[PDB]
Order: sequence, then structure tokens, then C-alpha cells
Amino acid sequence: ETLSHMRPLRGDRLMIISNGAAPAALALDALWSRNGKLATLSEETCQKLRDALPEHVAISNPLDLRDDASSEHYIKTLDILLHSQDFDALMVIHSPSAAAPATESAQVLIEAVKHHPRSKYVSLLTNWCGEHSSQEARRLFSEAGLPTYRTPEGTITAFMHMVEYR
Amino acid sequence: MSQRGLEALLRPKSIAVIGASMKPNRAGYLMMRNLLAGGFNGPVLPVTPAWKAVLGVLAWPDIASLPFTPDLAVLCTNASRNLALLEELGEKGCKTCIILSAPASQHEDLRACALRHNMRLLGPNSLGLLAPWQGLNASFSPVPIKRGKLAFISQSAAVSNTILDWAQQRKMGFSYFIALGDSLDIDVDELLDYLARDSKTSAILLYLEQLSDARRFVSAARSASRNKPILVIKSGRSPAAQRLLNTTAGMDPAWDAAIQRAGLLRVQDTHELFSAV
Amino acid sequence: MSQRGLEALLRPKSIAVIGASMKPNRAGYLMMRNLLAGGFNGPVLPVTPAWKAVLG
Ligand SMILES: CC(=O)SCCNC(=O)CCNC(=O)[C@H](O)C(C)(C)COP(=O)(O)OP(=O)(O)OC[C@H]1O[C@@H](n2cnc3c(N)ncnc32)[C@H](O)[C@@H]1OP(=O)(O)O
Repeated sequence: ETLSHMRPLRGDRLMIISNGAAPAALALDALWSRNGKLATLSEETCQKLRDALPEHVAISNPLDLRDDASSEHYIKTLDILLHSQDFDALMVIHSPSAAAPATESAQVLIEAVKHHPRSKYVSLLTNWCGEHSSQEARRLFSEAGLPTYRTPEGTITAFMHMVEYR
Repeated sequence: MSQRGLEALLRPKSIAVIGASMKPNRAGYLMMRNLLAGGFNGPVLPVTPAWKAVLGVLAWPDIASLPFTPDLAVLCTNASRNLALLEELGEKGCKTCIILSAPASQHEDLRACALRHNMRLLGPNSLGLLAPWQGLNASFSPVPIKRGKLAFISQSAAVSNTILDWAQQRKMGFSYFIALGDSLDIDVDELLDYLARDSKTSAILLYLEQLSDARRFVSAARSASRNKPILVIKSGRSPAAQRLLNTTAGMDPAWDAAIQRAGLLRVQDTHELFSAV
Repeated sequence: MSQRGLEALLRPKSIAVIGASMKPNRAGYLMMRNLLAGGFNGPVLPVTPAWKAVLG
């Protein structure tokens, strides 16, 4: 999967967003076991606090959009993050929820990535959990050339393989 | 404390829904739909001042108007009404309640109110519970379930939804599925004691982040594992994860030693969890 | 005649089901299920001496 779809790396700084805490924590544990590096947000990127993210979301890395996150929140966060220069790779985790259905979220993410001027400067990785409900989403990711993985630990392992190779 | 009192939560004869709504995007709407589709043998009583009927079921304007005392109640409302609604429920005579949302500065008042009326509460910010053999689906989850012989206890909603979806893929079922939330009143050791005696359960799987009473947990697990196998996954082994989860206090080798001493076994990652299922 | 009076039949606000039952092969069971799945905006009231509740 990685050799087929992932864009070559220009660095080793990682950013993570999720619609839940525990998957992000599992990702962090896997990253720690392999001596990886987390990215640090800049003060100016605090446009996130203003940009319609509700007041109860804490602005840091990993960025935990809560269980009730909607697709619009994803799109706004993606735009703001892509217009910055604070990281070299971006991990996007999605868990099953009523507010953000899998197929629609995948479609909006694909379009947002397609239309962004600075998309070709970073490497995207997706991890959509839930075997039954994410089949069509994974198929759509495949046709657009974006890599996708089954579990967060696998995603971290795939990223660190290329980091170590370089 | 008393194992008497969990009967109302796990084998209720009637349920009341506070805040049921006709709006498709509301939490009360989803809970009402799930309960009606579950296959329950008792009545489902909606309570709300904004609708005369919900999904074809006659409604009642307030708690005091109910025709009799419900066994179990669910709050689907803003946190600012919690204490008043709880007091009304206590006056009516209900003994078990599920709470959707609450800040951390409310815990002491909630505990005092619950003690005053001899009521048990399932942790605030809880996803709910499912009991297929009773045809009961009192949860805010969008994933269906089927009957089985495996029981699962979780302190995380996302993991619960993920495991339910995996089970749906493989055509597999459960005997009990319980989400703890913040574990303010009901906790893991009592549920282990209860499940050790359930005739439909033959194995237990747990996902945990923190504990409050170590000796009771150790004793309950040791007693329960004499006749049924039990596996556990525990996250937060690194400083960044501990900061994210607000569990910086403690040490992980202590968890390793405690798990070993009670006769359990620890699994390492997500893949091993699916394989364990 | 009585063109007024068909409004209750064709645009009712509430319906009562006499003989509703929990047995899957009964007529009242089918009627209750169809009514509940219809998408009605009013209440559906079961009447029977043999069950405390029907389909919840
Ligand atoms: C653990 C999980 O993962 S759960 C699934 C994930 N979802 C979440 O975490 C989000 C949960 N939170 C929410 O859905 C929302 O933020 C809420 C429900 C907590 C708050 O929404 P609010 O608008 O603040 O709720 P509020 O209490 O004011 O009103 C809710 C309903 O109660 C009704 N209501 C108001 N007063 C009362 C009352 N005294 N008794 C009963 N119902 C009442 C209101 O009419 C409203 O119904 P309506 O919209 O049909 O008119």
C-alpha cells in the first residue's frame, strides 16, 4: 500500500487529528515505542480557536475533535492546517458516528485535498476504523490515490518504515 | 454496593426517556428509535413538554404525571437541568438513571443527591448499554447488535463503536455490552461480580484506562477468573498519551504486576484485540 | 352524504387499535407494526386485556 500510493517524505514531523481520544492515544503509544517525532503548532495557527471550532475543543497536537464532530469541522481544520508550514505529514482518524457518516466525510475530504493549492507539499495518510461501514470509503480513497490503513498502529508503522529508510 | 439494585439496570421492566424528541438530529430521537427497534417486552414512556407524541407513542408532560414508577430512566438534556431532574426522579421513586453529559465540577453534588435517595447512576458521559437476550438497546450507538455468549466492558465510546462494527462484519454476537463513562458510581468490580454469576456469559473482555479501588478489583478478578477466561487491554503507556488522557499519576509495571497476580493476561494492540474476540 | 365527517377517516389525529397482540401471526400485530412504521404524527393506542404492552 505504501509504495503504491504515498507521496515521498520531505521530513519527519507528524500531525494527528481524530474524532476521539483513545485511538489517538494508541497511535501515540505506538509512535513512542519507535522513537518518532511529534510536530509543534505555531502561535499564528491559533486561527483554529476562532475558526468555528467550538469552545470546548482544546487546541494542541493531537487535535481531538470530539465524538460529536461534523464533516464541516473536518473541512475547516484541514484548510487551516494545510495553509501552514508546521509539519511534514498528516494523519486523519475517523470512527463511526451519527454526526459524521463515513462515505460523506471521505468524499468531502477528497474534494478538499484535491482543490487546495499547497496539497503537494505534504504526505497524507488516512485510517478509517470500522470494517463493515467503511468499505465504500476505502474504495473511494483507492481511486483518488490516497493511502488508507486498517488500524492506527499499522499507520504509524508504515510511516516509520519510510522515515527509517531515508 | 449491594448487588441488589443492579437488577433494575440490567433487567428492567419499564424505562422512561426524559427529553424524547421528534427532530431527527436529536439524541432523544436516536435513543427512542433504538429502544423501539430493540424488541423490548415492557413499555417505553417518553417525557417532554414540546410534543404530544413521539414516533407514534403518546407522551407525558412531566415526570410527576407518569402513571406509575419506572424502573430505569435516561437523561437526554443539557447539564444545567441535571440536579433538578434527578431530585424529581428521586421523589417519584426511580432507583437507576443514565446521564448523557456533565462537567467535572458537578460530581460532588450528584453523589450527594444519589446517596440521599438510594439511587445508582451509570457514569456521566456514558454511551449506554445493550442486552440482546432481553431485547434491550438503551444506547446512543448507531451500530446494531446480535445475541452471543461474550461480554465486553469499555471506558471509551469510540472503541465500543469500533468493536460493534467489527462484530457486525463477522456475524458474531454478545451477551452484554456496557460503557462506563466517567465511572462516578458504578464501576468495574461490581460488574465483574455480577457477570461471574450470569449463566449466558462464558468469557469477558475489557478495555481500561484507570482505576480507583485496587484491592476490590484484584479480589473480584481473582474470584471471577476461576471458571471463566478474562483478557484486558490498557492504553496510555507513554508520557504524551498520559497527558492526553489526564492519567499522569501511576506507573505501568504496577499494572503489569497487578494483572498477573489476579490470573489475567494483557494484550498489546488493536490487532490482538480482534484476534482475542 | 355528510361530506363533513370523512375528515376523521382520511385525516385523523389519533387511532385506537382494538385487539392489538404480541403474537407474530395475529392481525392486530400486523396492524400495530404497519401503523408504527408508517410515520404518523399522532398517538397509537392499543386496547387489550391480555398484554401490558405491545411492541413497546
Ligand atoms: C457518549 C457518547 O458518545 S453519546 C453520542 C455522542 N454525542 C454527544 O456526545 C453529544 C451529546 N450532547 C448533545 O446531544 C447536546 O449537546 C445536548 C442534548 C447535551 C444539549 O442540547 P441542548 O440544546 O443544550 O439541550 P436542552 O436540554 O436545552 O434541550 C434538549 C431537549 O430537551 C427538551 N426539554 C427541555 N426542558 C425539558 C424538561 N424539563 N424535561 C424534558 N425535556 C425537556 C427540549 O425541548 C429539547 O427538546 P426539543 O429540541 O425537541 O425541543
